[PDB]
Amino acid sequence: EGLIDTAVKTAETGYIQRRLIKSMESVMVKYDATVRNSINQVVQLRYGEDGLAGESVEFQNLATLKPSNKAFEKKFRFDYTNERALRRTLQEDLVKDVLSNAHIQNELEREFERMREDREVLRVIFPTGDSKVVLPCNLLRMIWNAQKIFHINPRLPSDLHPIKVVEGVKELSKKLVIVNGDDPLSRQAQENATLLFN
Amino acid sequence: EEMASDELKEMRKNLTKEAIREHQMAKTGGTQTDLFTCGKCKKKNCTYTQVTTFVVCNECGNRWKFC
Amino acid sequence: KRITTPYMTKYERARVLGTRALQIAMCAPVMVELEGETDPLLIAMKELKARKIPIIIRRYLPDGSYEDWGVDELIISD
Amino acid sequence: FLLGQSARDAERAKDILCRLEHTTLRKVTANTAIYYDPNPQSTVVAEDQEWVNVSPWLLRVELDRKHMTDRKLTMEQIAEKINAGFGDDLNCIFNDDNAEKLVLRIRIMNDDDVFLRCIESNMLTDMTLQGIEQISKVYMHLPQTDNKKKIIITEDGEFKALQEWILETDGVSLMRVLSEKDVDPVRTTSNDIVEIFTVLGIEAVRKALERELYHVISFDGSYVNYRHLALLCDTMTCRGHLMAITRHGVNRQDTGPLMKCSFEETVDVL
Amino acid sequence: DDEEETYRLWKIRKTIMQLCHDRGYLVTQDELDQTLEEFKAQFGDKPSEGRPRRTDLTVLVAHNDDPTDQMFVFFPEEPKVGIKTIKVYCQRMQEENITRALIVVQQGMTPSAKQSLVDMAPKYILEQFLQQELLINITEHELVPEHVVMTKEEVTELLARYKLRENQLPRIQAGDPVARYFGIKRGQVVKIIRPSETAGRYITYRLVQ
Amino acid sequence: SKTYQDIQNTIKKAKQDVIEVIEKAHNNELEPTPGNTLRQTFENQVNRILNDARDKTGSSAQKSLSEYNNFKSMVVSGAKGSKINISQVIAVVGQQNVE
Amino acid sequence: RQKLLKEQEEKRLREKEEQKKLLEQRAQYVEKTKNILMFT
Amino acid sequence: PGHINCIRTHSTHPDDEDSGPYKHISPGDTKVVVENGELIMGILCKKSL
Repeated sequence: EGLIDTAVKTAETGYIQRRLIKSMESVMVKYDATVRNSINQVVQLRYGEDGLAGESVEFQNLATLKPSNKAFEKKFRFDYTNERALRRTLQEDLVKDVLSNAHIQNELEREFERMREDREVLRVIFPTGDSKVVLPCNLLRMIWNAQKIFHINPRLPSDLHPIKVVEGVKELSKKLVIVNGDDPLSRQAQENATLLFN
Repeated sequence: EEMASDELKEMRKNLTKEAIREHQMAKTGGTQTDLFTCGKCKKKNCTYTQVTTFVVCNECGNRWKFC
Repeated sequence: KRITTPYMTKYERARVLGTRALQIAMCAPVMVELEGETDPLLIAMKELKARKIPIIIRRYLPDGSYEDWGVDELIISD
Repeated sequence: FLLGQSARDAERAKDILCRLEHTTLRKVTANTAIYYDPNPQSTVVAEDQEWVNVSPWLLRVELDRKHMTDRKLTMEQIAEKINAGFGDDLNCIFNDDNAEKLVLRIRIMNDDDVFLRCIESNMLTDMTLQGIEQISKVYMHLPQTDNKKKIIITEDGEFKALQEWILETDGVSLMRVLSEKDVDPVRTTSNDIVEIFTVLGIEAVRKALERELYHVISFDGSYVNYRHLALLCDTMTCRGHLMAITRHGVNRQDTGPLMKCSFEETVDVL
Repeated sequence: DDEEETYRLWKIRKTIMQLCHDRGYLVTQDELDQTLEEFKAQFGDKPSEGRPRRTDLTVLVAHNDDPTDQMFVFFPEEPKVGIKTIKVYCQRMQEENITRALIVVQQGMTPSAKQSLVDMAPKYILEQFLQQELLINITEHELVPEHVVMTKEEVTELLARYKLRENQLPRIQAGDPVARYFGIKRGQVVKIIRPSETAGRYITYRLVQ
Repeated sequence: SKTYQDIQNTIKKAKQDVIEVIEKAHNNELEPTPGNTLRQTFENQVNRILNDARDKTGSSAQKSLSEYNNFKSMVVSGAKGSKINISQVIAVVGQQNVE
Repeated sequence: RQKLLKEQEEKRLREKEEQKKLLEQRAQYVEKTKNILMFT
Repeated sequence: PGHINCIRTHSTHPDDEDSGPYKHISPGDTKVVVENGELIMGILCKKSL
């Protein structure tokens, strides 16, 4: 029985593969960063609806997906009231800045609000709570490599103001472009494409 | 149906219950255990099957395998 | 007003290396000091690393227009 | 996928299953005997049901009890249907639901001998007492995996998958199924490609094809990047209609004569 | 049947109201999601030769920005609608400046009627919908994504941005149930928005042809 | 030499169970499982019993190996083999299904 | 706190906009029921 | 080569080990841990190579 199954598979799969190859043999990604065919008919405005090669993509997880509302609040809010925690984490020359300055507090509040909006978007986009998703850059590995190179020693108070993180993330969100162009349609497409990664 | 006798009503109810039970489908077998944590629901209830051991979530229903 | 990617794709890099190697093999002037090697392909690779290949790539767009990019203008991947 | 309270209890789901399953006389009938009883009151057989109610021949179509209770039918609707389906040309004298035998009496009033045979045959083969066509039988299985369990965001935040009853038919109707009450018109897919194109739309067909392909490719535990699946789905749904990958779907495209001969039908296309 | 017929009429009315709201015609939030109790209390709940009879539950709705543009929703009683019925409907519509409409036929209309329907197309747009297709609102189905009918200005802007000819865009036939639901005709692009698992959101376009 | 005793005991238990199932089916006690006929449910029960017996025998065999064993080393390394192969070699082959 | 208050009153304005839309729709329904009546 | 950092689990890794104690020090020598391109814990198998 097994041998017969193997013989018929060896005869059928070849034809299946041949038909699959003869139907998409001219499709390609033109320099306009778009997938077309021999008749120049656009099949996808961006390859794979994102425009990324399939080689440099690794499985990851979405931390802000499927948390509990109470847990989500105590993991991405950066409470700026408990000064003891700030002294433990940040250095003394930053705790006073994060306390007195209200612009930093407003900026952090805006960051948490944007995080909540993104969580709602993920929930409405990834039903059934599937954290396992595929993205280009494995951020956890990069953070680990940075820790192991610069010798972070995660016990001492680090010198990294939250505003630095906020501005750095915003600039990196600008540098990573897929749909070049300042046109409103161009910006809308850029935001849509590079949405899950951001 | 309402005007039927007590015996007839009981027989009809028994037949209906038997038909409802027979209409169902047999549940998928497996060794249920709480040693595997399902990543799709966060619960511990689930059932496994050795063949590679396939993991089937009990409440959430997360499907996975371990080699 | 060029909108193509500012990076050199692998295809373009391979073709440029091959064409420069072919030209060098046909007794053409080099664009870098030779440290004592003879394989034309290696010389082409050295020129690519030194960004001195006298070739400009013409990327055709689907519409019909094109953009002329110079090897010493865009960033090399490898 | 059941929508109403029936999703929880199986008592209120069995009726839904019955109404979605095709039931005919053959499924409920046990014996059918024709008799040339001259006088209606004569009643060659011993049955005290015609005198109370009041052509020289009749059909005694006795029904089964177990099947009728399983599908939960009543002789009133059966008689109404059998009378309306064939016009006001017959007179079905049903029986009360108290006797042991579920006998009936079909008579015709206004070559005539075979007419009863023909009519009994064509009604027994197909009558549609309660259900829709195509759908032969319906299963009723609880979801064991997350691919079919109901998911609802709880107020606390956790998803907390719910276990609800779901049906599994053996035919394809979709259109007549979604219109039925106590049926979620949002999650009841069809598992068919050509059917959805005549119900939902081309984009829905693309999504359904993607899901079916992913299901059949990930069944053995293998993994394929979604980009390839999406590219195949779009190419099969680019011209609006579902172009077949065979020689009959790709050669119809206006690609070019030199490209069509490569795949198949060389001399024909040339 | 009586109760089932009333339920079917109510479901059809809800689907029609939702359809009109989707296209852009202004409609009450009340009638948009009215339950069946008020429907009974309104008409009479006796469709079997009673008050809630067809051709009386018709509704006329004007467009949001163009109050001069309306569209009727008829309900002919003839199971096999002919040409005389549509002819008299059109004749009665000619009094008003209305152009669009929507016919709800019990069963499939005769082929001779479709010829007449398409004949009067440039002067009076009218389409048909079998009641069997109105008992469910497809736009709410999980597989069907969220469509947006675009305007000519933005279509031209799109075509000019990518430097791509409209002929090169994907195709979608007018027979598509979504296409008839939104009333889109030939030579008109429709936006599509699908939840992308690899990119969150992905917007594509399709030209009707 | 003890694993053989466990395997033989398990096989005998499975044989007794299937014989009891057959007796019940003959005397008309095994009621039809929902969604299947009498023959279908009878076959399903028999197959489940045999598969459970095979899994028990394989587990008993696996737990009775030594770290110096080579089959187990090649299986845990994953280079070539699987646990079912060791189960078939030592404990019991199993059912020879067709179609 | 003042910003919260102004957001609340803006929501009140949107509520009043809903009221005006409702009243406009009723004011056209009074005229449209006449057509619905004369149609039959 | 280089300074690689990755975490993998061995084939014979008992599931009821991370939850209980001895998480970072496994008696069965599982829970592969590599830091700065140096193997620290675990036994290599197909899951890691």
